[PDB]
Amino acid sequence: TLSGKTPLFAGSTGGLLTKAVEEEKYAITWTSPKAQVFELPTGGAATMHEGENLLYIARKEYGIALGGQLRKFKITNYKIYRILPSGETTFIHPADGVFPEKVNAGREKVRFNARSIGENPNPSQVKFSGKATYDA
Amino acid sequence: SSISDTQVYIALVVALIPGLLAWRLATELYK
Amino acid sequence: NREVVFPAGRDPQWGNLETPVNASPLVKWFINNLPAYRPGLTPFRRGLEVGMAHGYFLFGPFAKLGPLRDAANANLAGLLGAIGLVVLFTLALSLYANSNPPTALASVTVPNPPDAFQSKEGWNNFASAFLIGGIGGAVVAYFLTSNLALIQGLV
Amino acid sequence: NREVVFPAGRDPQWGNLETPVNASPLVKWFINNLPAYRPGLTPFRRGLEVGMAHGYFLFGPFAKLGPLRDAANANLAGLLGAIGLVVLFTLALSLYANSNPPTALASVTVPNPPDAFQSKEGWNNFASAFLIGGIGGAVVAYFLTSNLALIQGLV
Amino acid sequence: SHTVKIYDTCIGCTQCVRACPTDVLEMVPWDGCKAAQVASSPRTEDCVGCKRCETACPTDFLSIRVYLGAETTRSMGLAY
Amino acid sequence: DASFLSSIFVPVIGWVVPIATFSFLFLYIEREDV
Ligand code: CLA
Ligand code: CLA
Ligand SMILES: CC1=C(/C=C/C(C)=C/C=C/C(C)=C/C=C/C=C(C)/C=C/C=C(C)/C=C/C2=C(C)CCCC2(C)C)C(C)(C)CCC1
Ligand SMILES: CC1=C(/C=C/C(C)=C/C=C/C(C)=C/C=C/C=C(C)/C=C/C=C(C)/C=C/C2=C(C)CCCC2(C)C)C(C)(C)CCC1
Ligand SMILES: CC1=C(/C=C/C(C)=C\C=C\C(C)=C\C=C\C=C(C)\C=C\C=C(C)\C=C\C2=C(C)CCCC2(C)C)C(C)(C)CCC1
Ligand code: SF4
Ligand code: SF4
Repeated sequence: TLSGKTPLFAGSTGGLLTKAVEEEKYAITWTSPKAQVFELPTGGAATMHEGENLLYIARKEYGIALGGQLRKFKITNYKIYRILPSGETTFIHPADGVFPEKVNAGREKVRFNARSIGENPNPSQVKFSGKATYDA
Repeated sequence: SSISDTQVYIALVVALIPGLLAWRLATELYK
Repeated sequence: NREVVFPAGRDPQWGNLETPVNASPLVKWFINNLPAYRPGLTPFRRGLEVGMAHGYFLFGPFAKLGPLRDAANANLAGLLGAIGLVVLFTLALSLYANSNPPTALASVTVPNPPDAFQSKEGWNNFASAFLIGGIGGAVVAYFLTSNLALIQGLV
Repeated sequence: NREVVFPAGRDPQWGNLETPVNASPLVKWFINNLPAYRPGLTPFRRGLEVGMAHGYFLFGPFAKLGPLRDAANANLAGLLGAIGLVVLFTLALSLYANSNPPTALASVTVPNPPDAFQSKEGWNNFASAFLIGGIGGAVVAYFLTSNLALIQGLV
Repeated sequence: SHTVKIYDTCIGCTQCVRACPTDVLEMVPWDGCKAAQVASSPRTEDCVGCKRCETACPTDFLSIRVYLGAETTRSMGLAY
Repeated sequence: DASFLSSIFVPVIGWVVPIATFSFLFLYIEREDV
């Protein structure tokens, strides 16, 4: 599914546990101009390869911490995948193809409230109704 | 000195009545 | 001079290391040949051996350290205390069986745990075997402790 | 104020009534988790628990009411009576098994009996287990009554 | 998951999207501010609830709010 | 002469009620039916 070389480190005990085989698993891919040393989110030092890299991780936050670190190495082509135990690989970051800090067309407003927050109703007005005060 | 064996046995048999009623009420409150 | 600690499965991404403690052939021999992992055993045979070993040693703390350890019935008190722990352990195993338990894990030392511990029926078999073996092991420890005088005929 | 007695499965044509004695959730809890009907058991595990309980209670009337109940040999005669009757029961179970028996019936209380009691091999495994459980239950009742003076003396 | 909602006092300075450790937030086109952009939270199932976006928000009380809700494996941040 | 009831009820309250109660509650909180 995913093409890449595992970075060079002698293994840690901070890697990925039984949740990977039973619940969900993440992968990060990036390419590097040269081979250089980076820090794992699990702890420890590892050498990335000159070329395509692949590093399986337990949480998505590990991949976004690593992708924030890879920007210091001037590497902005990183991709984060979500892998299920069925083998289902889905592409989540960046999902649109553009990083979320930049505006891209085709994105819609999700969970936008067209009022200020002091204009939310009282909790007693929404009591027993099954809705929250901040809904809609 | 104290009460007899018959009175303790009768009180246990009577205490079976709020035991059964408490079982029914606690199950009704859950239901 | 060569490296002795390795990542397991030749994959460093796992939270695993192959060490002398973890992956010695002597360690992997001893662990894989316990009745919890010895290949070719029914759940009852595994439990029966586990129970005999456990009821055997659990006699000792109850017999030598209990409240009645200075009385004439120290060994009988240790026997009954061991049987009470074996029954409580059987109850714990039956509760563990009935709760739809999660799968037994493979590891560096043991790459394949048995199918005895993958199902409710195998765990029920294991637990009943642990009860029988545990009572047998506590009884044999009581019997060898109360009859040390037969070594006088060995002399 | 409402009706408490119903036809079973909402079909009045079967020779069946759901009554409080028949279909209480407490009664349906208790009968369905008796080892004859409890889910997650092999036929050996069912026969072993059924045997244990029956040997244990069948120790009683032989020991306390038999011919030797006033002798010093009372509890051992009761043990031998319970073991002989457990063996006769095991012989009856094996004859029932080897007769190619009919299938176990579901009822109002048990919606679905186990597949253990549907063939000959499940009954033979049950009877083999019932023998072991019965002798063990009779022996444990024998030791808990014949040594009941010492067990009270440990207190 | 947690609920992250964006109110209309946004100025589109994109700081919540940058602060977010789990990629919940993104910037979408808009016309109610000078920067012509609001923040949006489509991936609230990845939200752990750490509220770095509320720390990052410059408006007087919070164009963005996180309302802590039901807990999952992702929202609790478990690697196991 | 009902003082023998304590040697029944105090072991029941201390062992039988906790084991039965915690066994019910453990299998109930792990159950996925209701
Ligand atoms: C935590 C420390 C501790 C320790 C060591 C003890 C020790 C003891 N207590 Mg005590 N007690 C304690 C805390 C402790 N107590 C506390 C906190 C309380 C609460 C108030 C009590 C209340 C209490 C009462 C009321 C009584 C005792 C009694 C006893 C004695 C008998 C226990 C028995 O039957 O063994 C049971 C032990 C086991 C079944 C297993 C023990 C674990 C084994 C030995 C370790 C195995 C690990 C092994 C080394 C690893 C093997 C690896 C393998 C690969 C080889 C013993 C001296 C009784 C007595 O008469 O005192 C003299 C008694 O009546 N205790
Ligand atoms: C039908 C009535 C009846 C009864 C009650 C007895 C009773 C007895 N006879 Mg006897 N006998 C009878 C008829 C009867 N006999 C007849 C018709 C003959 C033919 C001539 C004999 C010939 C005879 C001889 C030759 C001897 C006895 C002996 C005995 C005693 C011991 C037998 C024994 O161990 O039982 C064993 C009993 C069982 C294994 C089972 C008991 C049944 C249990 C208790 C039923 C419980 C049902 C329960 C309530 C349901 C539970 C519900 C559940 C939900 C919990 C006992 C007092 C012996 C003795 O010494 O006399 C004192 C003796 O030597 N009898
Ligand atoms: C390896 C090693 C070790 C260890 C060891 C051990 C820990 C031991 C243990 C041991 C033990 C722990 C043992 C056990 C034993 C047991 C036995 C000896 C038992 C037997 C039993 C029996 C035989 C029974 C039978 C019976 C009866 C009687 C009745 C009925 C039932 C039955 C059948 C079950 C050490 C650490 C030192 C060091 C290193 C090496
Ligand atoms: C529910 C109920 C009831 C009933 C009751 C009854 C019916 C009971 C029974 C009881 C019984 C009836 C019990 C039993 C028990 C038993 C046991 C306790 C046993 C054990 C055994 C064992 C442990 C053994 C083992 C062994 C040995 C030792 C040797 C080898 C072999 C073997 C392994 C087998 C009534 C009506 C009151 C009321 C309501 C509720
Ligand atoms: C070897 C091994 C291991 C380790 C372990 C260790 C190193 C230790 C532990 C330890 C332990 C595990 C211990 C425990 C102990 C316990 C005790 C301490 C008990 C006590 C008890 C009692 C005292 C009771 C009594 C009684 C009875 C019996 C009946 C009724 C009455 C009463 C309740 C009183 C493992 C897991 C990794 C795995 C497998 C193998
Ligand atoms: S709470 Fe955390 S994960 Fe959620 S939107 Fe804010 S910064 Fe992102
Ligand atoms: S920090 Fe606040 S005002 Fe700025 S883009 Fe984010 S939600 Fe809008």
